[PDB]
Amino acid sequence: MKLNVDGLLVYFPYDYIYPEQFSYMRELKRTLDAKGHGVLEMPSGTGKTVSLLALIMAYQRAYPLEVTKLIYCSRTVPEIEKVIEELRKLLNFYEKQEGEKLPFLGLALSSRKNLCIHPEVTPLRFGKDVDGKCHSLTASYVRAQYQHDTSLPHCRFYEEFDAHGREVPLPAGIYNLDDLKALGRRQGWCPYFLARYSILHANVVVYSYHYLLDPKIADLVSKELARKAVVVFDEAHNIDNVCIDSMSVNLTRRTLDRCQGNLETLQKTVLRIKETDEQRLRDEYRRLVEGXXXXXXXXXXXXXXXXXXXXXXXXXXXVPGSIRTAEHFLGFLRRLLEYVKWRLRVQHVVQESPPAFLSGLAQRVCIQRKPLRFCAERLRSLLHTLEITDLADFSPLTLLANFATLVSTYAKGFTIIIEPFDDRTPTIANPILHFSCMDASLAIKPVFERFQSVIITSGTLSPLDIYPKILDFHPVTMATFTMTLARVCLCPMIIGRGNDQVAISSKFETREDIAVIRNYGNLLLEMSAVVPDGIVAFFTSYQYMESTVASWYEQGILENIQRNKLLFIETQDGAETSVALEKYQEACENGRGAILLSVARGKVSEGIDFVHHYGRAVIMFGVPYVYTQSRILKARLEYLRDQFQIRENDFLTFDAMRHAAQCVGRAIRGKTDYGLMVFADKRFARGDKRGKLPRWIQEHLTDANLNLTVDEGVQVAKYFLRQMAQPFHREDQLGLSLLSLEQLESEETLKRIEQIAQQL
Amino acid sequence: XXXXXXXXXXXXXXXXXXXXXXXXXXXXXXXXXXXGQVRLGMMRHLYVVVDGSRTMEDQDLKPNRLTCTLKLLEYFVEEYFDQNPISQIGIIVTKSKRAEKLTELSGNPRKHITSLKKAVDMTCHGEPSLYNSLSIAMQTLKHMPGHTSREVLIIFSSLTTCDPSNIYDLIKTLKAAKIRVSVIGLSAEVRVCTVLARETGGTYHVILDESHYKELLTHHVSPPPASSSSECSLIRMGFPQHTIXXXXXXXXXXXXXXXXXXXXXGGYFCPQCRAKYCELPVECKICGLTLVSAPHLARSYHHLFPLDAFQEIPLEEYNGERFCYGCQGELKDQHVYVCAVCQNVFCVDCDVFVHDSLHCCPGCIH
Amino acid sequence: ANKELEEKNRMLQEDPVLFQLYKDLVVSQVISAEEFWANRLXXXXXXXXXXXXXXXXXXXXXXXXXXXXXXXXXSDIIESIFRTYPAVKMKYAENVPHNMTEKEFWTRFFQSHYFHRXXXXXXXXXXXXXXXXXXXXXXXXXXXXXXXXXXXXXXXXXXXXXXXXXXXXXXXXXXXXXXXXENSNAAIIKRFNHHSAMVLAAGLRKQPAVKRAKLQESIEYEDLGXXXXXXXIALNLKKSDRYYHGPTPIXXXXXXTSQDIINSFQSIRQEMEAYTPKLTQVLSSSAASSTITALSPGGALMQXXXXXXXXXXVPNDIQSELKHLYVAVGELLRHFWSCFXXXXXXXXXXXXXXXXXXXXXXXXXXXXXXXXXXXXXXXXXLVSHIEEMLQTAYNKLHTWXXXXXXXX
Ligand code: SF4
Ligand SMILES: [Zn+2]
Ligand SMILES: [Zn+2]
Ligand SMILES: [Zn+2]
Repeated sequence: MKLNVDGLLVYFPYDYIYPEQFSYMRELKRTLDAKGHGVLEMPSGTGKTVSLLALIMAYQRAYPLEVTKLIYCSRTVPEIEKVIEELRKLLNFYEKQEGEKLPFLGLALSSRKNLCIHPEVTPLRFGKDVDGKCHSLTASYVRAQYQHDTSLPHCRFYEEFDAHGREVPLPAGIYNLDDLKALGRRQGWCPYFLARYSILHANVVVYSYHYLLDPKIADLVSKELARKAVVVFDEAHNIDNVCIDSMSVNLTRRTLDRCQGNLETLQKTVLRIKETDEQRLRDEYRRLVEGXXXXXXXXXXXXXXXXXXXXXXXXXXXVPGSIRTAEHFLGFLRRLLEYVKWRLRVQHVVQESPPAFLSGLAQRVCIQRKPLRFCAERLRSLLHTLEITDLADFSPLTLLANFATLVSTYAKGFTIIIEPFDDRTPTIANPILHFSCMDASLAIKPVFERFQSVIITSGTLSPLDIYPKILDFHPVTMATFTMTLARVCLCPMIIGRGNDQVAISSKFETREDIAVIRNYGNLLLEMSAVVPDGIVAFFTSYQYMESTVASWYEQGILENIQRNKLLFIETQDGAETSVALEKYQEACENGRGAILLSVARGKVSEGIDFVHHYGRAVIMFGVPYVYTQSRILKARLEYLRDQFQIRENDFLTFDAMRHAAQCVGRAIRGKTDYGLMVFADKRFARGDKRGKLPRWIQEHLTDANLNLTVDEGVQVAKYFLRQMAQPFHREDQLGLSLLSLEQLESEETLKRIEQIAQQL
Repeated sequence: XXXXXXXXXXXXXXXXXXXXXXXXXXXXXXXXXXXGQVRLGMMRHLYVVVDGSRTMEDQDLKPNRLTCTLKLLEYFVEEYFDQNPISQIGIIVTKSKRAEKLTELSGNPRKHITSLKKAVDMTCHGEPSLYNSLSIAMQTLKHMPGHTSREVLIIFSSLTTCDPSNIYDLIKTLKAAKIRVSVIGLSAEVRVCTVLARETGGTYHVILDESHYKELLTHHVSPPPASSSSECSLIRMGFPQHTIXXXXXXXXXXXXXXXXXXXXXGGYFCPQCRAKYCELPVECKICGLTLVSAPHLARSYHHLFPLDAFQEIPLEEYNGERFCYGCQGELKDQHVYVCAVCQNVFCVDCDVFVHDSLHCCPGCIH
Repeated sequence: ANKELEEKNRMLQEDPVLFQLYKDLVVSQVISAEEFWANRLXXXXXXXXXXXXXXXXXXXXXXXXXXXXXXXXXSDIIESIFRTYPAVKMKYAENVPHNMTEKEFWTRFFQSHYFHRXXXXXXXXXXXXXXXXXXXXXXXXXXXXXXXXXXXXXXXXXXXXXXXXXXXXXXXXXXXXXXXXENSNAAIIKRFNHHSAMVLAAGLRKQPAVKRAKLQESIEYEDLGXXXXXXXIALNLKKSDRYYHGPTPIXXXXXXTSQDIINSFQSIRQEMEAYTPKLTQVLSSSAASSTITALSPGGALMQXXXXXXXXXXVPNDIQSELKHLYVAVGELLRHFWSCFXXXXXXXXXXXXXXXXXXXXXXXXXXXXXXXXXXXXXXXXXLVSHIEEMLQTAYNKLHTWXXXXXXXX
């Protein structure tokens, strides 16, 4: 539908919109006029991906100067597939309207799990083993040995892509992972390296977060592309958690024992290759002395492992010290390994700053700072040198070498915390070593430096006052869009009152209180007896879901929940969860009642979305606090007190509410979807915790619904479902919660859309 | 706990009257009726599937749901045989994951209402079974002839739809067997009944009150319009005259009956097989002919040349015809209703009477 | 197999009137037993057209007691366990005498994995629990998620999954820390996952296509597209005057020439001017006396009607005779007019019509024999209605014969 969004025509790929839609489109015109970042909040009602891709395609169709390339970033591979197919719908609409005058290269991109063909690599199930066999079958040196012989191993895909495939760009076709694999089958190529080679020619690229924010993966979108690039994150609550997962490094005693075995293996390899060859070691010493390890770096496609984990602006251009002879570098890694192993021997929890660890190094095993920076460059050049094949075998030592880089680079923001035993362990032999970071800003800092205008957008983000206060961030637009409705469409209730008038809570900190778990089971039973077609029940921790569903069996509850609906409990297997989800979705459609109870942290509620009739009543059990984790929490909170200015009790409440309202706000797809969404404990009524739920849920949280009983909540659920199971046809929306062609041109509608959207 | 503050007062003498009048006016509503000049399914083997679930015993209605549902089905059988005479009804109670053909497909209200008066006394144990109930309704409704709009009405309450097999192959079969299934639902919307209703061709509805549930069953009394799929055949019909004992039984034919009977002297014959039937209309028990007295075709002629809308105007508005053209009375209220063709004057009583019972404008006859 | 015999018998027993009929037709030498039981298919599909699927609490509906180790006789429970756990089915194939009884076998059935939801080395259900674990590992390893096409693929819902090396939350799955109660609670989780999976699979009897299907389903919105309304074929009647004067035959309606309109308007405008005699003009008394003479029971308008002279002489046993006769001739004409109507122009249906002709002629012989054995008692009670029905069967048979011989 041909929108006027105050400067430009926009072909919306549906012949109807919401008003929330056009408010979002106004504010995103605002963010792309002035080159600034902006944080938006469209709730899950609209097609925010639909709108988002529509306006970015409108700018790229209308302005070939300011915006070169869209980099969408959605976090899970099914969301990659969804965003590609909505882009494909919009191109099909775009080509219905005009004809085959498209040229538009949509492109997904994930990994060698999902773009490899070869029938000996394909039956591997893991990412590192697929990377190892792809490093076996092609390299910089195995490819040359095949190039001057015949029977040496090769893929036939990368070789044929090397033969012809690097001169024909992909003509204007929006490609999924499946379509791209099919084109790799067709002419006979690698679609992995085709996708990476065709990053340069695309207009929309849709990959994951860790393919952009990791400094040791994202070396594939250069500066000149980034100066006119628009990056759009999507579902971006845990950006700070992605950063802290993206730069912290964990060392384990098993990692160090396999590092010792690796060190002996590489010592034997240096001995036998010293018996074999000498001339390329002379060339090694040349390209260390002469250059800065870039001699054979021009032809480097599959010879690249994970790069140096320092950021793009803190790397150096000097010569690697005393390291040069590989015998002495094995001695260097030997010293570093034995010192970190001796440091890990301490049988109490020890927190250090990284300069204290560097001084303990530089005093007690004589290793200085700059040869400890260049350890990543040295191990990558050495491991390229000695022709060795299966790099999965060398996963620990590279880890250790990469750990060395971080210890020798960053200070005052990061923290080296040593644990002799974990929290749920105590006194079992797992001494681990978190080089943990707590600057969230030091991983998105080159993302704001390089890129023009990055757009954090999610359905839930609250409060918006804190994402500039964590990410070292100053946006143009800080927008919240109010859910305008012609029908209530949702009701949140805070069931914080047992049927015995017992205060429902989780104050006990996972050590079971009996009557509260009793009232949780009573809530689940009676809400099962009311709600149709699938109830989703998020607990706090898997130990707590474990303990709760344990004491729902010895206590006589869970058979009654069986009598009403079919349970599908969760486990932390990767395949058992998928089978329980599949049976849960085959039981919401074959008549019976299905109820999926999970944990509000894991992968069950990150990508796997619950649409019109899969979850009607999202039961958020408890307030999700990170309670199991170590002094990483205390140290990140001490950091946010000190060098940012964010309180203890402010950040804990913010984190708990972003997880709770993250897991709740998936139930609703459109305006014609209705989701009961209950919150079950009293703490969600206490003003600060309720104050950090998003605006489109606080708008429909009535003071009567605030602190309901179990049975009052059940009767509100019954009245909700009965008032909201009637024919709510399209003719009930054209006034309020929908807009036609000609309902847009009225300036009264423009006054309405001015009144809907607000800023912070 | 403080509803007592709902009573305001401005002058307090007629202001409590205004609050009471606002409440008494907000405690009532009007129906929504639809008109169509479209083909209707007038021979109509409808087949009622009631729950006998555990959720029938819930007390959301003023008696438990079984009793209210069964009372309105007694009213439903009454009005459906009062309005469509050719058609038939069959009643299945669905109980304990199994389905029970409680009253076979017949066309007289005595047996059905007798069986519902019996079925007040039941137990309602177990979970229902939509598979087996649609299987029994399909099994009887395979072999009715193709011009019959074969319809099933599932008054369905519970949520666990405990089938013993796959119920999407039934919906594909019933899609191909051109049956039509409509579900009236209690307390919720269930996805499977929604797919069943939107795919077989029917309509799904959920219940607020007594009055809304009466409106839904009244909506399913009338013959629903046909798809582009149902056969438009020409059923061979028989019109047997009534025959008393000929001339004081001078060479009569003394029979018992044809379905505890006495000695029948005379009555209704059949023009195909020459049997003896007491009551008309009855499908021929030994021939397959359908026997019609033919006001039973005239009892449902109003569906074919239907009514129109009354132009409803409340105000005074030019009325030089002060009296009701219906029954010659004054219009002491502010609602005047004027027809389309003749454009005479009618009041509210004549409105409800013409549009519900007499089914014709008294002006357009003249 | 002697199935049919047992059916026709069971019926005859339960249905003595039908038995009667069966005798009055087969035993009376009119038709043969095989034909009668052959074309009389009217029964149920199965015991309930299916069974009762295991809803849930198949171990906890009337738990461990047909009144722990109480009695075990409930049919729903044993059939639902027979469907639900095929390991218990194979165990019932094995250890059923052959040295245990249902008391001891079901007492060894309320053991773990089945009633207590445990996981330990135990009695005779241990290998059955191991086979159930192998079935779970076959569903997880030899099988996977079928609709992992665009969602629900929980193993690979992360594009870059690594080991526990370079991460933050690497202490997720711990190879250490295996307790007793914790492993029991994980066992309860696994047994309920398997229990609900077996319920859903027992109630369900035995590529870019699926992926684009799930993508196009989860993307779309019901609001922003097309509507949901099927059609309504417009019935615009052509000739509605055929409805206005309906199936009433044309009465003699000949109003004469329109001169009479003017004459009658003149005479009745003159007539209704001078008016109201009330005493004089209304009734002469002789007309009233003749009217009372007429409405008296021997005059005109008293039609000598509502007489209804009946023949109630020997009621009861003749009524029983006529019940037998109308049941029998109803079955005969049932078969006749059921196969008769459409000619069904082939040789099998014509052969069934010839068998119907033979049954018809012998039916007429048996009806004449029954009339001779019945009506020769006290000389009353015309049975000639049954002879009218059978004479019309005779007539349709000869008329069809002449019609098909014209159609030769
Ligand atoms: S080179 Fe291509 S085909 Fe060979 S393993 Fe790598 S991705 Fe697979
Ligand atoms: Zn007949
Ligand atoms: Zn009129
Ligand atoms: Zn009137």
